[PDB]
Amino acid sequence: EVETFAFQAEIAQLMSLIINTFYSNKEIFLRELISNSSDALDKIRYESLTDPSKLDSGKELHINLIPNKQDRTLTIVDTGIGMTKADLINNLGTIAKSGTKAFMEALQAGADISMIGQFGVGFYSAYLVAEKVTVITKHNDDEQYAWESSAGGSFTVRTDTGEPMGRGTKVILHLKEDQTEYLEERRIKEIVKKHSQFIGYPITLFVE
Amino acid sequence: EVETFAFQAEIAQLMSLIINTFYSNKEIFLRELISNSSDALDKIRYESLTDPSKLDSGKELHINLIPNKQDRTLTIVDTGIGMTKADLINNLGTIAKSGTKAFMEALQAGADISMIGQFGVGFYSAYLVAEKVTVITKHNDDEQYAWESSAGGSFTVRTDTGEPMGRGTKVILHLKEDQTEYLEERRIKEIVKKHSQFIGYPITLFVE
Ligand SMILES: CN(C)c1ncnc2nc[nH]c12
Ligand SMILES: CN(C)c1ncnc2nc[nH]c12
Repeated sequence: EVETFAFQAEIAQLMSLIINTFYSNKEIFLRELISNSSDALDKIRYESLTDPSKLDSGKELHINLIPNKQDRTLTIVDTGIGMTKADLINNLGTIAKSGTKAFMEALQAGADISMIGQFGVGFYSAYLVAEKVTVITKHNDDEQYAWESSAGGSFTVRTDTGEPMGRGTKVILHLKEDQTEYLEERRIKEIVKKHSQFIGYPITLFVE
Repeated sequence: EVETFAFQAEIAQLMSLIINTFYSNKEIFLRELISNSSDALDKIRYESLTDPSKLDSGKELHINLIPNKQDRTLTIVDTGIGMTKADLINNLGTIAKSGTKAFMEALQAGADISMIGQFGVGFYSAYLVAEKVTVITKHNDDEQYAWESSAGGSFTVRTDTGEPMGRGTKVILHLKEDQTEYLEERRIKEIVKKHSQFIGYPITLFVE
């Protein structure tokens, strides 16, 4: 069933910094997420070039944005490469120990938080707006897994079976109470237009 | 007693755009109001090199920011050139030397509300965050006056005797009920250091 792991101490730290530093520009989290999703989609397109079959698990390459106001969650969904259990656990297949260190080191010298994505660590900006993040992922070489954390220094990984999702990754944001603006359709289009306007993949925003 | 005026049509339209356009990046109002005070100050500093009895109503050339959570107001005070009765009506109530027209056409052709200062009408960015605005002002050549407007197409002007200020202008923003972040010390410092760090007069954030 559920394994719990500790974050490496540096990811714990950075996670803490994002949760606790006063920084009004919280919206940059979306860009960061949209920008992990594109990269993920680049990787599967890349691999399929030489191996057509990698798209048996789905030929469609795209990003959906799914707000749900009852659940108070904003789900960012791609049909990219996905993550094996190992990737999930490996920070997130991100180079996070070094990326974090450099990053905090750049934050000494006049970097502000929005540059997070420059360090391979954009993903953790989800915590600018989210109290808990669930990540569902399917990679072609592996089962479907749910990773999850409310920060606090730990994560869980369990296998996930309720709806097979084909191939790719769902990052579910359970929003903090004072951050429900990011479920508003005009708030979300405004963001995508302002930070993600030209991106190599179709972005669909679901309606309620 | 109290005189009531109509905004010149275009200004009425523009104030309507500021109030009604969906636009999340409201924090720039502070930048525009500060930069307005600084032009005021430049002016009195300039005028006073050829006539120094003009500083007779106050030598300090500074900007104050006074939040007040009871009244729900943020007030920007400068000890600048002030306005006469006439300057209030023309400068606040009519196109005057502003690029109102070019600003409104610009937003038609892709520009955005943050670029408002580029057109000399950035004072109306007050209406991003305020439901009502009162300007108390005092020029070396005139009485002290209160101008006021909750938009809806008109403004008032009366003499203001409760409270002589020497020389300059206070802009008091009665903040919308959901715009009270701009009363927070931490929020105010963030904004000034982001948009106003190079202003060339002391900017004092008063404490509550
Ligand atoms: C951040 N990260 C490690 C990711 N890896 C693979 N697919 C993803 N889709 C969103 N984020 C993804
Ligand atoms: C808006 N406007 C025309 C202004 N005129 C003179 N002094 C000012 N201080 C802040 N705004 C001012």
